Amino acid sequence: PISPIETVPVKLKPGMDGPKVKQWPLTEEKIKALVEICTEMEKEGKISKIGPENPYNTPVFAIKKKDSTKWRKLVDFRELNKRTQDFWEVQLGIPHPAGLKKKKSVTVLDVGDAYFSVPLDEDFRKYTAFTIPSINNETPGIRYQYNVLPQGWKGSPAIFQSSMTKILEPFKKQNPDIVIYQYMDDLYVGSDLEIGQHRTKIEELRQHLLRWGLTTPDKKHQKEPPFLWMGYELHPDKWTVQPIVLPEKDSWTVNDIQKLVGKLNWASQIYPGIKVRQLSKLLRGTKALTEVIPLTEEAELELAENREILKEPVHGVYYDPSKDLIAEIQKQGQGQWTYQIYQEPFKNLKTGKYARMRGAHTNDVKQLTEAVQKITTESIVIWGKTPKFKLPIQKETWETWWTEYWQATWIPEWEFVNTPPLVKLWYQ
Amino acid sequence: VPISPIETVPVKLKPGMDGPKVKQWPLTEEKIKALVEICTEMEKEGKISKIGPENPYNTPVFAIKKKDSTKWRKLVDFRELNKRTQDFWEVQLGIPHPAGLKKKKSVTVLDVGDAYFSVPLDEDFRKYTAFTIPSINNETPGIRYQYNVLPQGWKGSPAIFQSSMTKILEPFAAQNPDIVIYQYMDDLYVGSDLEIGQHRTKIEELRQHLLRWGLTTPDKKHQKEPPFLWMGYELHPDKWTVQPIVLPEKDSWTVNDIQKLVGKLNWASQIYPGIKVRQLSKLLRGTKALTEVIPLTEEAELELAENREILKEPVHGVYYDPSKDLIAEIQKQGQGQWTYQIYQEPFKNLKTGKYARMRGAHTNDVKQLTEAVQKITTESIVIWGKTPKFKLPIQKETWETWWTEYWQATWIPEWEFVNTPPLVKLWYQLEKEPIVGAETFYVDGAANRETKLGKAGYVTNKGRQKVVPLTNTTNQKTELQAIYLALQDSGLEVNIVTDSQYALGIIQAQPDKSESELVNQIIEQLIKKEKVYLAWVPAHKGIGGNEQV
Ligand SMILES: N#C/C=C/c1cc(Cl)cc(Oc2ccc(OCCN3CCOCC3)cc2OCCn2ccc(=O)[nH]c2=O)c1
Repeated sequence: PISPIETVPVKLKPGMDGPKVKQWPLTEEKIKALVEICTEMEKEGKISKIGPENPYNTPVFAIKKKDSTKWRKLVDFRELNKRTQDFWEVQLGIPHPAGLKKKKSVTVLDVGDAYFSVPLDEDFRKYTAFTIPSINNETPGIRYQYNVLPQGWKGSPAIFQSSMTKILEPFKKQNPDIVIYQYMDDLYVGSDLEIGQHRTKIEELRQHLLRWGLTTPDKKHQKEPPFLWMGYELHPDKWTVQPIVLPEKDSWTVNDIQKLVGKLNWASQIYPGIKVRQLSKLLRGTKALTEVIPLTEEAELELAENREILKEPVHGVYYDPSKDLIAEIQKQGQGQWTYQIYQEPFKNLKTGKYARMRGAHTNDVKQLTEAVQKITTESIVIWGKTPKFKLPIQKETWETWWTEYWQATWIPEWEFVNTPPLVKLWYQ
Repeated sequence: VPISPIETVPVKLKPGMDGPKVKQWPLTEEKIKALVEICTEMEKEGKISKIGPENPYNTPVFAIKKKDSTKWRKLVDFRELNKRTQDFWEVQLGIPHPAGLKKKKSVTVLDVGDAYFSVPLDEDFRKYTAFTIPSINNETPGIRYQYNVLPQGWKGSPAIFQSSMTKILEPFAAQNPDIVIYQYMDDLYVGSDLEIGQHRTKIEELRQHLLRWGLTTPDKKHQKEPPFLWMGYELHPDKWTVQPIVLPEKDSWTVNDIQKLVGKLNWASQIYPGIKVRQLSKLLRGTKALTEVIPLTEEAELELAENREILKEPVHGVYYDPSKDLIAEIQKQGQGQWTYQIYQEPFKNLKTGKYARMRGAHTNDVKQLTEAVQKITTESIVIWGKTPKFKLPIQKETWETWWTEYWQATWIPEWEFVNTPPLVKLWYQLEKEPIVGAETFYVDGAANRETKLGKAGYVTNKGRQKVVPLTNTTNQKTELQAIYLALQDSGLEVNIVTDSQYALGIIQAQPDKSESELVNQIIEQLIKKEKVYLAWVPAHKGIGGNEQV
């Protein structure tokens, strides 16, 4: 590579010390892969071994590429990100295209390798320290720090931003209707073109970037994939807040009207315009659960009125940029998961449900992992930043298995919940 | 004169700080004259150097007689400098577990003499280690020194020493890749499959290398021979175990002594199977003064008895063999306590251990089994770098049913069923749809937050009604009460309807055990029933609810 004018100096918030974070234990296999990878990177100049006088540490994991059988090293930069990018979303911050969510199709391209051509400010290198762990604490781990702009660090695309803008300029000129947004190591490219046109334009951008020096190992299965969905493509024009659905039934029992009145009453703390009065009077005196209650004219006059009041969006619900995004996920069974993305309680910026193959293929952790990735990508496309998850999983279980199914180059913040009893029936 | 031409590790003081300025006048002639004998012999060896009143900094100096009172020792309190020095990478946290070591034909322990003092200190930093021996009462220009090497007790000594030793070993470990060297604090643990002759000569080559770098190694033979008492263990050539555990016999037990006891029992549990800490640690629940006298309970003394009986005859752990499968096996002890053994072989264990659920007011057998599996998976990943095949006392369809109907996402590696009782089953299942031809109980309960009296009751579709008074209770407790009442007074199939998300929450969790007797009785009733459908409605929205005060 080359060494452009100086190196962009990186400072921190005054009184902010570098990251010191424990390295999770890894399988022998993953340690091996990390050792190989870093031996290589050491040879190429990207990282160098360090002394005991470097206290800082950032975690490192091993995932596999996207679909590939070759190992990939994923550095978890969340801490260093909070400790730098917070003033580097300010100083060097990249502006977000609110028109990206409008496009009919959006392809994500991996541009990470670019950062590796560029050196990192000397004085800053000590904060990129990571440790390859040893099995059973038999040796002190292997300790490297970065000599070049690291993937996963939010300062990396911010520093490379100008180079990216320049390289992208010609393509942007010939294609004024294509939206291009850089989030960390990925380029999000939107268009209203038909799928064939879209894919061809994306290949045009791939070749453009390629002849300007940017490799994009997003390259597909080429001539003959045996069976796959080859294109990684989103479709944000269809992405909104999923409306609440009341059960559609011919005849109703006491129990059914109870679930109905309960769910409606729950909705009332979101939509204030709901009245359950006429459904309450149609039970009254103590009855059997299985007893069938006939639906009166007034009761259904209340029901049909509460149905179309639930198809409209809420009032006063807007995105607060000074606030963190929060994503809650609830498990629905049968390979289905439902989610909400909000900021303050009961005001939902976006909700959704993402299912997959139901049985004899995938397990719970795989599903939750793909779900978190999907939601995160939607969040990037829509707001230009990732939500903090409340995950329905035991902490240690997730901390053990999340890196098996993780194909993304970024890591969202998460925390773990034991709480919700009733949201299952209500959010499905 | 054991100095060394080892590259020094560059050190800074914490940003915006300076060198310790603490002055020491005191005190006594006896010690003062004794310090010069040490200082001149250290200066000879080049470990320290005199300095001029150029206005450097200063650090306190003490002196003390070693045990048995034969040879003296010098002390320096570096606390100030230590607080003022930069942070270093953490030396080591955990230590390797013997179950994770692999059998080697020969093993040798080498302790390094003079240690830190054999390793030089960064030049520009030496001026902050400056200290002063005073005169006797006379104010005369008492000697001023400073360290050229790693000062004892200084913040940077252990880490810098470790990295120095590593760099020194590197050219030797290259020439001898088939031998394994572990590095721990001041010692080195070497091992090889080399025949005892060439091993015995290799160790000597190592000693010569080390001494060429200024580091002493034990002269007489290789010194220490198995055991090998290391960090509370006993490492034998074919086996490992814990160092002998002694459980004291006393008339009175202070919370401190119960702390020591639970400690020893826990430590023992990694190898001796069956160890139970539940009742003894339950004594320790209340967190208060450590000098308090705590009376033991009956279950605690029974537990302790069972532990004493387990500890009677010694047991041994084996070492790891990468070629052979790693298996872990779990048994329920029944008190909310689980126990497990990890082995590649039937009659010999790599190690053992226990899991006990601490948090939560109510739990589940399958959930606890899962949590245990999680603990062991983590542990195995730590120690052996992989995850074990599991042998579990749970039917496939039981497990499948649980994880499919469980709100949280759980996952298990591949496992096989073991028919060894007690097995793990679901002691009951709530109906997912209301029961036809079953009496419907509308339950409610309420209490007064001041008097704490309250009452619990039901009203049924068959016109049946009951209200029972309660004393010393709470609204949640009155609700669980109400449900219990409906369970007692109904048939084998019953539809209950409640106004409380709390009670519904406890019950839908399907617990088979709890720390409140009420929930336990409810559990018993739930097991006794053929079908129970529990359903919820908004409280005080006037549908089927009880208007009873
Ligand atoms: N004071 C005191 C401390 C003493 C002490 C402390 C540690 Cl932590 C380790 C140690 O010995 C070993 C050293 C290296 C080794 O290297 C193993 C590395 N592998 C690499 C792959 O091949 C197999 C070996 C295996 C060892 O044990 C193997 C098992 N063993 C233990 C004790 C004994 O007497 N004989 C044995 O055979 C000794």
